[PDB]
Amino acid sequence: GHKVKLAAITCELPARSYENDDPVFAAVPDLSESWWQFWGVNRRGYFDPRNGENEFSLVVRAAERLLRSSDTAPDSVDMLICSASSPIMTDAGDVLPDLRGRLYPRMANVLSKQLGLSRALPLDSQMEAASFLLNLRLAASMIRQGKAEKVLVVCSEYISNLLDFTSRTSTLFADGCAVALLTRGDDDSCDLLASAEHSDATFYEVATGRWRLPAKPRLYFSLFSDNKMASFVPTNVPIAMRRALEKAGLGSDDIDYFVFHQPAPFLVKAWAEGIGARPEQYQLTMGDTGVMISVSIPYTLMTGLREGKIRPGDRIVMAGAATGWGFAAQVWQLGEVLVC
Amino acid sequence: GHKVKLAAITCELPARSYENDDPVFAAVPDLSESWWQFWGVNRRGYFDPRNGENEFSLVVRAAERLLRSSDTAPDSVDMLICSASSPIMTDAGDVLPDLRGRLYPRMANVLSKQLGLSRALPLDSQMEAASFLLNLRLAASMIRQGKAEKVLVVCSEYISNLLDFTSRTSTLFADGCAVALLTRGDDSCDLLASAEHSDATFYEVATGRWRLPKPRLYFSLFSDGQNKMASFVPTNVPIAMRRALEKAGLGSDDIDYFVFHQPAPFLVKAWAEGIGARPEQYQLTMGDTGVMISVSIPYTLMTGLREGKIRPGDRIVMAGAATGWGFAAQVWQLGEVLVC
Amino acid sequence: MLIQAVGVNLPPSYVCLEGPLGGERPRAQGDEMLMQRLLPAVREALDEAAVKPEEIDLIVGLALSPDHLIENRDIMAPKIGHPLQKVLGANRAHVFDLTDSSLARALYVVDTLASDQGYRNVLVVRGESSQGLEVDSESGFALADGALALLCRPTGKAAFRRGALGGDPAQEWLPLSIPLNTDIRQVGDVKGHLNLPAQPGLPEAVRAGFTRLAGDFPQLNWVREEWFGQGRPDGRCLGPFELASQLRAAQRDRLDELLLISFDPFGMVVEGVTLELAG
Amino acid sequence: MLIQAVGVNLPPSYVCLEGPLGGERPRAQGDEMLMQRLLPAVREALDEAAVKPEEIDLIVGLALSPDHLIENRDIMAPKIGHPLQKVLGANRAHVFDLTDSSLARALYVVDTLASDQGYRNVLVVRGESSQGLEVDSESGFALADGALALLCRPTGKAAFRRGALGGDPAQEWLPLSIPLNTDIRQVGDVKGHLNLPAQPGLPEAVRAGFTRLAGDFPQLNWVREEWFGQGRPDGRCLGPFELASQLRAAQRDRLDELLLISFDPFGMVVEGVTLELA
Ligand SMILES: [Cl-]
Ligand code: NA
Repeated sequence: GHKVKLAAITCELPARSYENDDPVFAAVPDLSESWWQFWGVNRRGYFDPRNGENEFSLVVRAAERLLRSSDTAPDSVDMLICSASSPIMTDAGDVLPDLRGRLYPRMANVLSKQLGLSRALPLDSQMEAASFLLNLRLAASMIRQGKAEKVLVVCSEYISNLLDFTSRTSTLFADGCAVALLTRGDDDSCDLLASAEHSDATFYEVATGRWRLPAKPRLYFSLFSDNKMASFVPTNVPIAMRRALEKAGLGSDDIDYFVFHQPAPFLVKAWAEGIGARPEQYQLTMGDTGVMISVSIPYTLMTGLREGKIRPGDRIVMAGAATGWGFAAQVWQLGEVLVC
Repeated sequence: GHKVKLAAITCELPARSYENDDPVFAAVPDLSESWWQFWGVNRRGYFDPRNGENEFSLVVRAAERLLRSSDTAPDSVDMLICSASSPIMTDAGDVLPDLRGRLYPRMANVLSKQLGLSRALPLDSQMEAASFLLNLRLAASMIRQGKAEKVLVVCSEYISNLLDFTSRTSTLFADGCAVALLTRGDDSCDLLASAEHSDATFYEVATGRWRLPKPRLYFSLFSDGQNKMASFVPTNVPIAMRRALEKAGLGSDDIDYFVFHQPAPFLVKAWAEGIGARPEQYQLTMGDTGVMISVSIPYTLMTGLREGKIRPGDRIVMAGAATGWGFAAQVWQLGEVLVC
Repeated sequence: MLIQAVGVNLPPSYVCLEGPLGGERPRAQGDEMLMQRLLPAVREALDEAAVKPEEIDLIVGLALSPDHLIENRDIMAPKIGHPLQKVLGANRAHVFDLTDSSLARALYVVDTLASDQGYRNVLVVRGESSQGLEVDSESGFALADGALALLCRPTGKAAFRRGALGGDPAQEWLPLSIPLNTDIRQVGDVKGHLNLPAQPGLPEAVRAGFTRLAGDFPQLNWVREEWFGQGRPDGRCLGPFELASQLRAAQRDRLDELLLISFDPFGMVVEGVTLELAG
Repeated sequence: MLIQAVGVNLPPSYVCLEGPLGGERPRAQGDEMLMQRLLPAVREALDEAAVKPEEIDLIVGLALSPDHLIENRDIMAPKIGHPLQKVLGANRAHVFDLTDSSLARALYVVDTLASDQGYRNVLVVRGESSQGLEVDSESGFALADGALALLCRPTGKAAFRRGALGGDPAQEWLPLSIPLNTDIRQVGDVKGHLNLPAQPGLPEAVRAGFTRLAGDFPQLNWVREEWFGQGRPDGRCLGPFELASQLRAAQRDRLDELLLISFDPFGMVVEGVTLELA
């Protein structure tokens, strides 16, 4: 049982920010304050590939920064775990310079070569919006069992190249990247105390990506009356949190702060209220970034650390839901985290 | 042709009221304050047939009360126009005393004989939640063209016997009846203009289907985002209002008060904003009644009259949407209306 | 009301039922549904008139059938006018349904509404695919299955009459009712039952009602619905769908005006509407 | 990691492609989709191990196919693990996907996560129904179609090695890539193209990589994936699906332990995982 240290974290957002009234949304059906209130969105970024911004370039930038700042030699990284929800990747840097639009490979193989991570086992995982939690979870098990001493975790969401700016859905989602470093801890000050993950496929078909002619993947909605989940909405996230807390031998009251996925304010609140979290024990961050799929969680974690909401020695719960559907929660005892 | 007078109106609601926490909802998934606030519902009534309340008996009560109170002789009614959204009728009074649960006949053929409306042409119409407006419209055209002098209009909604009390949707809908009297005017009151249109793009989204353990609500949305209505939500109701206002040679500023169908606070607000209606120029009435399909509009009209929000000489717009989908708006100049 | 064009589509199978209210009537088979039959009737009329679906201002439906309306045979609401509007692309139309109304009555009311709204192209449709209703085995009463499409141009000039039945004045006529099936166990079970009590003088009483009503417009040729086989060649009758061949005969004979007469079995009355014909 | 059972379901139709990376491989036909083969493979494994769907703690999917996954042939996401959970009634499972991972790497990672979480029954599935990808006509490279199901019990004791390819150590092997089809006009157009350049020494370099890696566990018998037809009976090869008949041979021979060796054409490496047998 080695201790797992969350050592460092950083994010890289798009340079450009877009308001709700921005002309990018001209072909979107007219929307009111009711829509904006409900989803809690004010502004969001989109990558501009013409100014060198994409899923790969911004990760390289963030990862180089984090590695330099945390004094991590590229050679010392034992594993690299990447996620990206879009089925399409767009750039392979200096590694595969001629390759453009692609399905495969995924990021880790390519990124590890680009960064010089000469010992890193590359892995690309998918759990949509919960992928940052999955990746921490994988990293932690490896550290814990002595199979890695340093793990780099990456989530990169370039969703804007797929958004249909004639649709209302386009106003909800946005781009971003996050990178974290996990290490074998020296002392007790940082550890992953417990986690719980579960999935429920009852409503699998409700939100799918499909290849659609005008031609690219698109979001498709399917609801038919012609069964409910074992646990009803909005309890799945709270159930995951309760399981994790029980496994850690803790209660809600033992927790200092909470970090949630950020799909909508009423849903986050519902999750918080389900576990007994008070409004001052978590943040809503979708207002400034939009919904960044897997990147909302780590952006939210980073925000809380940076703003002093989450302090060294705090116990936190991180939790979220994902399409498919999937649910993940983690109970961390945090030490000092380098925000870079 | 002739001027159309809205002479009298009444409603009959169920005797029993059901709170949001009522055990009738025990098998419904737990809902929070967020849901109740969003839908604007606090309580609602359901007919109790065991104690003689149903779609017919309450209409008979209300109609007898209205005819007495308006000093209207049964033989003076030239047309009776009825709507009921449920395919199942349950009571034919003294007219067909042995007939219980039935598909046909519809209400007017029976109600006319029960009430002694011995000169009334019976008609049963269907435009779901917009049926009150359709019927006022049919009535008004008959009066205007000199083909009737007095028209009795009925909407009666017994939906609670069809609701699925394992489902969240069951918390939104409720039972009720309305009766109105229209007459040849002169000349304080008139129907200035109307507009009606329909869009079947999303026909299959909300249907009634025979379901073994009898009709049940079925939902069925399958979309890409690419197949929208020619006019996007939520502009269909505003478009109907505008078309009506234009036919009447009026603008929004010429209107004193607005009466809307009552599906949810956000949607009513969207419709109001779409046409220029300010928040204090209409009421939200779903709070103590729930959504009563065709009966929400007349109940709202009546409430506004009764509470002094709408008064003699006021110009009003009545408007709403219905499943199918259908949209209707009316511009009235109202004289004095008997609320009974 | 001016009739621009008419479309009809009847099942190929005629089925005989015995009884005083019996006859040989068209019957939809197996899992046939009303749209299959309605859509071509509608298209026949739109093609004859050269009216495009986008030019239709109003669609008004009349169909008792509690199921077998559309592809999903279990759907009963909203009513058939709405999927019709969808399949046609009738994107300027208003849609509503007049339930158990007679056709004459519907045409009168529609003429009135539509002329007053200034509409130019109005589609009135009448159909049945009645597998979901049990026939009346005691009387022999059944609905004719089929589809009739009337493409109209309103005038607001249609005259209307609602009359009593003929035969014996002292006779109390017992109406059609359609009770709900209270024992729906399987899929394919009927949803209701046709209940029209055996009344052997009823066919003739309706016909005498028709003649009385026609007497109010002695200047007009008339066309009528035939809901009963008693006294008719081979007991054959088409219900409201009988109207189609009569309306076509009328145009061929160059009539400009006519009287159209319906039987309403719910009210046990006859109803007439005066119509113009295209030409 | 202990292998409790294995299930396999391959198309009966084979297609031969010429080239130095060619061979004769199973190919899904017409409208066929992955679930049609995956579900029986999974059931086969559950039945062999006597494990019920509700006893599955984890489902981990590996499938490159960008469409032809489930009944709606145009769905690519979420990935196949999710509808698999649904059609199985695997109501206790956590589900995720490991993308372009090799099987050996996936088993190691899963062993690690799953033993750390106390899971007892873990399903790893690998499949393809590749009609949505254009084959590499120049090299003859294609993916084998079919489904493999591994029902596992984690131990956390699986050992793992990632090794270089053999042959010329200065040779820069050109990896597999799958570019997006930029000219998708019609229904049934491919969504991407398999691109593995013609490299005639590659099969032998992979074999030499296998042999070197096997030397890290010299007392273990080994099983391996066969991605190329070169040198194989009939020129036929089953890709990762070749593993099934070999694992079954091992069970027949009563082996307690073995080394499983994958080839990763994306990374151009070979990867091995040590496994226990039921
Ligand atoms: Cl790599
Ligand atoms: Na008589």
